[PDB]
Amino acid sequence: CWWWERTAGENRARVRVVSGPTIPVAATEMNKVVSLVKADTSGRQADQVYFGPDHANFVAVTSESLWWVTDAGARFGVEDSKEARDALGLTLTPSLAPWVALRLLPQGPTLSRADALVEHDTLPMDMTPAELVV
Amino acid sequence: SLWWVTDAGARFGVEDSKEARDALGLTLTPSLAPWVALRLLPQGPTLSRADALVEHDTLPMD
Amino acid sequence: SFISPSGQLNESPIIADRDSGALYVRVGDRLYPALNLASARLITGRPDNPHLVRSSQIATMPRGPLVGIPGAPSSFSPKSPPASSWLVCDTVATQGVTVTVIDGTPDLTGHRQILSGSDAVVLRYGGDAWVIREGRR
Amino acid sequence: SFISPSGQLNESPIIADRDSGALYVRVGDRLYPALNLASARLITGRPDNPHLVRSSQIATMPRGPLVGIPGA
Amino acid sequence: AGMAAAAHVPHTIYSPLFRKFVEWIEYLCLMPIFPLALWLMNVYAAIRYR
Amino acid sequence: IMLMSAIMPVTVAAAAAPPGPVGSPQAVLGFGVLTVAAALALRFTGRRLG
Amino acid sequence: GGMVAMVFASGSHVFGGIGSIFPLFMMVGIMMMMFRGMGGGQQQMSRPKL
Amino acid sequence: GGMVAMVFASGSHVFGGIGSIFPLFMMVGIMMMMFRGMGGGQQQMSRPKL
Amino acid sequence: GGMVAMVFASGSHVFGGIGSIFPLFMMVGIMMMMFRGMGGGQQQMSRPKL
Amino acid sequence: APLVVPQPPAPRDMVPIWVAAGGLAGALLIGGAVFGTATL
Repeated sequence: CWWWERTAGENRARVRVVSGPTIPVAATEMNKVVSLVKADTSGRQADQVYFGPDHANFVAVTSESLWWVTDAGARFGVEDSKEARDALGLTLTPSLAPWVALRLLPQGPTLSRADALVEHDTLPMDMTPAELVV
Repeated sequence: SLWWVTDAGARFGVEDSKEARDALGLTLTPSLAPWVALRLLPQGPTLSRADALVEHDTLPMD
Repeated sequence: SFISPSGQLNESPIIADRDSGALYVRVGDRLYPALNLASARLITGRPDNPHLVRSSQIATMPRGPLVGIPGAPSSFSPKSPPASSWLVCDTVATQGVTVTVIDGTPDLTGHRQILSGSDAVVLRYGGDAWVIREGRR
Repeated sequence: SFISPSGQLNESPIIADRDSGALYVRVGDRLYPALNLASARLITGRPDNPHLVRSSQIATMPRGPLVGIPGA
Repeated sequence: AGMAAAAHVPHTIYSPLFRKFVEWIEYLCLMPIFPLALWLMNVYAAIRYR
Repeated sequence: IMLMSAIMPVTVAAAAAPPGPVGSPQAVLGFGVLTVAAALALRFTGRRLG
Repeated sequence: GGMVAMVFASGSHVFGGIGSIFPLFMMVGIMMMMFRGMGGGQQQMSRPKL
Repeated sequence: GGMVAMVFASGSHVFGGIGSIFPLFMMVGIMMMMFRGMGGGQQQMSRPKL
Repeated sequence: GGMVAMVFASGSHVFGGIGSIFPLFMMVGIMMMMFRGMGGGQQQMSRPKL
Repeated sequence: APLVVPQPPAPRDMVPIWVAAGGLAGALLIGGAVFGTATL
């Protein structure tokens, strides 16, 4: 594993490498890793996602861009404007994260008030889905 | 054929099988309607047990 | 504490976050977020309704991606009337029309009347003129 | 009120059905079914949670087509 | 308000019904301290979820 | 008679002072000054108690 | 009542008929014991008489 | 004691451990009323009058 | 109690609710007759007094 | 299709409310002063 670590306000993050017999999660928590659908067959997307203790939901990246990550492992972009912030909440300051990791999660549409104001009779169907096995 | 009409005006089809009828709670006798009047409401996706057993990362917006 | 302890989970397969109102479905040992109640029922096979559960409990069970049919109906309440009644209506502006569908019994009060007897009306379609009487054109 | 909880319409604009959990949002004097909480907050402009309302009450107000962002 | 009360109270007459009322305010103030402190210490929530 | 008569012009003058359409805010200070004027006139005049 | 209720929530439901006779008989004993202490005498100096 | 024994023979095992605090405090409360309490008609003396 | 128990072993199980009210109320009558039997009092002779 | 939102209502004027609040504040302070000083 490549590891990136940073404390708020520090001038630079620490980059390290770890290795071992198993992914760095306790055996008691090993059963709650999420397995993504992965519609993109190219090497540009992850297979699994895990949220450990003291994780971060609201994140900012290097002009800056704001992103919101769901427990299901999907990421959504948020407008920088006062309206979008005040309407969702998200007034607190976001934590920092590296683009080389954050880009590996699947992306949804941005949460802009300008495009939520629409009506529909029926919605489009989703191509290339995956089987839910019981 | 059997159909379901929502309060918002759209109509959805129901597959006439014992499992679909009982899962949704439609083990009841339906009322009649003529095609000239019913055809005018917009049609949504079909309701069936096979169609729902699917996973999605995120939905598109054509 | 003895009348209702914390460990009494898994009472039904369709649960809703008591705080957020979100809807989840249980399959195997994981919890999957469902798009709507119609698809939650079909996946589970039970004609039940969501059971409200405290948000602190659902955070302890493994997740899964989204499941169901997008845009399907969100509520069911079958009704059976004594008689079935439908109307298709045309109303003309004063070069423009609108079409209405009515489901249920009509309101014949006021100047509204059935077109019985010698009553008639004349309208245009495709250049031709059509006379309406005896329920035919 | 503790034996059989219920609810009633008030000034809040985000409401949900007391027995079915469906989400609705008010716009003027009309209720629109909303696809999710995120778009309901964003349409109304208030960061809040849905208010549970008696199902026999929701049935009396006028409706409109579905609104919001799918999958949010 | 304290100086105002200190200056006027010593030269006025108050009926028994009011003097008996100020006495009971002390007891009404003492009673809620323990039920409230344990609430602030989260004890009732801690026990209910054991 | 003269004192009692002077309270009305003073009262409407205070009620009319706020800008905009007439409504709730005019009544708040209008009835307020009327209350103080009568209460004040009563103690120092000591007459017409009713 | 708490002791009785706690058993039902556990599902033992041992009460009814044969079982209920214990709490039923036991309940009368408490009322008799507290009644006996208050029933020490009868004379009055009540506000209506004073 | 019979109620608790009846529940234990029935197999509920709800009163095991800390759950026992309900029977225990009741048994103590009953003990206070029967042995101490207050005097009868032939025992008119009491702390408030002595 | 013997009369009541003998009916359950036969399986008729007519008691509970409607039926139990007879033996329940009948049981009070016996205690009420023994209470009148121990009637009188105020003699107050006792080994500890002598 | 785009949703048709209603035009938001204008906020009520604060100026009439502040002078009205100033009216009671002023009147009660004025009336109270003549009552208190007269006790001396």
